[PDB]
Amino acid sequence: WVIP
Amino acid sequence: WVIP
Amino acid sequence: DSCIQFTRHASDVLLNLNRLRSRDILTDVVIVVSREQFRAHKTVLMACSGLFYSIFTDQLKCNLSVINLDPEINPEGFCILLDFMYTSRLNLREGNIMAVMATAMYLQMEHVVDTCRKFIKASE
Amino acid sequence: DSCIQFTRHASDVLLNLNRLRSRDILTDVVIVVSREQFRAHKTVLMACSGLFYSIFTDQLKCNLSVINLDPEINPEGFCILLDFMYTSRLNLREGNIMAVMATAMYLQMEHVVDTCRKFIKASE
Ligand SMILES: O=C1Cc2cc(Nc3ncncc3Cl)ccc2N1
Ligand SMILES: O=C1Cc2cc(Nc3ncncc3Cl)ccc2N1
Ligand SMILES: [Cl-]
Ligand SMILES: [Cl-]
Repeated sequence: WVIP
Repeated sequence: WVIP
Repeated sequence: DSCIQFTRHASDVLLNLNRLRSRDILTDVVIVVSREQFRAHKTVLMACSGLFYSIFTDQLKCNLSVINLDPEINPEGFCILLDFMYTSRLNLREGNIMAVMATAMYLQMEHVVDTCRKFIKASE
Repeated sequence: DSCIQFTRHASDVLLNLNRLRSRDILTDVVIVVSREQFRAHKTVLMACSGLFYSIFTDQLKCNLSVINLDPEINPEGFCILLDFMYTSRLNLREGNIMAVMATAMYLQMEHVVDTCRKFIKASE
C-alpha cells in the first residue's frame, strides 16, 4: 500500500 | 514498454 | 517467452472498466445492501472478491441479476470497497475502518483486511 | 482525496480476468477470425480496443454473442493481441510484426501500433  |  | 510488456496496461484496463461502470455500460448485476443498490460487472467483482468468485462460479447463482448481501453489511463500507475494486484506491478513515474491515472479511478481500488490521493496530 | 492505493491491484485483477478466460468462465462473446473462434469478455475487449468499444456501445451490436472480423484479419495476429489484452504481454516477433501491427490498427490499440512502428523503424 502507498500514498498515491 | 519493458522487458518483463 | 520473449514478450515485451506495456507497464500501464493493467491500470488503463481498470480505469476503462471504471468508466463503463460510471456510464452503466454492460453492468450485469445489482448488489443489494440494506436496500441500497449497486450496479457492477460480475467479472470485476469475481476478480476482486473470494465471495463473488464463489457466487458467480455456482451453476445456479451465475445466472442471477440480483444478489442480496447479509443484512449486517453496511452500504457505505460496501460502496468504499466497490470503489477500491474498480480503482485500487481505498478511502480508509477513522470513522469507516471498522465497517470497511468487516465488509472486506465478508467479501474475502485479503489485502484490504490486512491493511485494516495494520491501521487498527497502529491506533491501539 | 485521502485514499491509500494497493500498487498490485490492477495487475491482480487482470491476472484473475485471464484465469476466468482460460477456464471459459462468464465469457459472453465469440470473436470469429477467418473461421478461428476466440471466446472473451466483452468488457475486457472494450477496455483494450477502440473498435470493440464502438461495437459493444452500439444499441444493436451490444446484444450479439458472435462478432465476425474483416476477412483480411489474420487469426494469429488476433490471438497475440487477445493475449496482450488479458496479460499486458505482447509476443512481438520478426515473423508476426506485420500481421500484429495491421490487426492493432484495425482493433484501434494505439500503444501496440506505436511499439510496432518503432520496432519496424529500427530494422530499416
Ligand atoms: O482476497 C481475495 C481476492 C480473490 C479473488 C478471487 N478471484 C479469482 N481467483 C482465481 N481465479 C479467478 C478469479 Cl476471478 C478469488 C479469491 C480471492 N480472495
Ligand atoms: O487505443 C485504444 C484503446 C481504447 C479503449 C477504449 N475503451 C474505453 N474508452 C473509454 N471509456 C471506456 C472504455 Cl471501455 C476506447 C478507445 C481506445 N483506443
Ligand atoms: Cl484485496
Ligand atoms: Cl494498446
